[PDB]
Amino acid sequence: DVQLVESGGGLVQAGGSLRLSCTVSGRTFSNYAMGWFRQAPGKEREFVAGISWTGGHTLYTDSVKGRFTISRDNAKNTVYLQMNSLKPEDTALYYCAADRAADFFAQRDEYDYWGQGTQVTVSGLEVLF
Amino acid sequence: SKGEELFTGVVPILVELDGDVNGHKFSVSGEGEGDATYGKLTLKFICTTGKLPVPWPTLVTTFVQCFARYPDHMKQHDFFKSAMPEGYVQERTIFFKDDGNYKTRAEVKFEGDTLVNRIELKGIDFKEDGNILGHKLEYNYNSHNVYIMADKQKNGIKVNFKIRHNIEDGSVHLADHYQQNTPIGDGPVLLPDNHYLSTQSALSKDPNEKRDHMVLLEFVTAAGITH
Ligand SMILES: [K+]
Ligand code: NA
Repeated sequence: DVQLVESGGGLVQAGGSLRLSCTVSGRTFSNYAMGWFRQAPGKEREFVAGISWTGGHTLYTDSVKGRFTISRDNAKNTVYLQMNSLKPEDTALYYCAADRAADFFAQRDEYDYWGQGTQVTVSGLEVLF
Repeated sequence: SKGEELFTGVVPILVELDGDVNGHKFSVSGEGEGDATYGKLTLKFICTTGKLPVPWPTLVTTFVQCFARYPDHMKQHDFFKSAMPEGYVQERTIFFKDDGNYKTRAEVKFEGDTLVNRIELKGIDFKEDGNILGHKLEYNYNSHNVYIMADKQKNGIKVNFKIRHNIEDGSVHLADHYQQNTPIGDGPVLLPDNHYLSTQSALSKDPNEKRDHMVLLEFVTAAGITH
């Protein structure tokens, strides 16, 4: 039905920032509640951020509260995840997810549609002074 | 289609409201015209029972989204015009934060060549010295986005939005709106994809008019789907 393509991933140093994007193709983007999940090798997918179809209600997992911002452009088929103050523990494959919205709120689970993911690597390298 | 065709020019409007808030009964009559080609509405309301017991800005949303301008690429998502001339029923609950609530039921339909909005309003749990019954609202209005979704299970739409009412002490009073619209005629209709109405409202007075009154100008354009 709908296809999700993530981008904006890469390598950055701890304390750096990255902006992920997820582009939605197919059915009408404003019909979908959007979410970001992340996965470390062998571990489960964990919810990161979710946004209502309207953009007016957002949810965040505790460990990213006040560093990550999810937002969307309903006229441009895109959801963004602004990730500031990145820490090594944020290293993961990041997935975009989508679900036909039942109401005006964001959701933490029960997403039907999934992207393949964009890799985010936060280096913990410390300079030797 | 045939419904949309009824809105190609300037259409006369009549509005009638019967209201009761905290036991204070009142009635309002309005007249004006709408031009959906531009998304423009102009109305004048008179409280025909004396002094309005609530501030006029609290009734702006209650006082015809069939006059929204739908861009060409979104016209297939205009529930309101399709339901005409038979019309639709609009129901709301409006929660004034830390105060009382309005419940409204309106029928919006054509009577002849005139679009009519007939409304009944009941309001309860208001504070006698709060912002509403105490008349602490500025006589003004801000811009809002009216978020619309299809409600397939009820052959209609459900709508949500939050009005920001400026208060005379510089604060803001939020009014949460929960709305449903259902066709009056029977038969399943085509329902829209999620979108919104960009709504702008300007309130003014006629300086020679001595009765309690509001002059309302609205500009309404649908948005939120890709162009
Ligand atoms: K404002
Ligand atoms: Na689901």
